[PDB]
Amino acid sequence: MDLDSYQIALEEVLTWLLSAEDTFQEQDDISDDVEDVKEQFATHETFMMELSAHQSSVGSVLQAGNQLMTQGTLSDEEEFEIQEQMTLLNARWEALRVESMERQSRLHDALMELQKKQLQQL
Ligand SMILES: [Mg+2]
Repeated sequence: MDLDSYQIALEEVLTWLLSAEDTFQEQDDISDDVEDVKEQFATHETFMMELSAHQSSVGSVLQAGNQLMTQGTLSDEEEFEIQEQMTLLNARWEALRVESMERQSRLHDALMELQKKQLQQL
């Protein structure tokens, strides 16, 4: 019942996370040209908006797993399954969050740098 609904919500999250990881992995290196950097930067900001919008769902699933585990109604096998799912979900969410943020910093700095290199050639 609450096991079932946790499992449906975990599948929704993980389906979306696997693809967001793949998309992240497939974004190209930061381009040396300011018009290409604009588009990479613009693409990644939209991605960061996507991450943010999914953050409560990740936390919501992690909270549901935690409640199922503390409440005591589940088998030992199911608990080992849930604990491993929560541990890995949390590590994947966090890896993607850190790497995406680093990517955002680099694109921000690249775009500001390339723009200002245009400006000082007035
Ligand atoms: Mg943002």
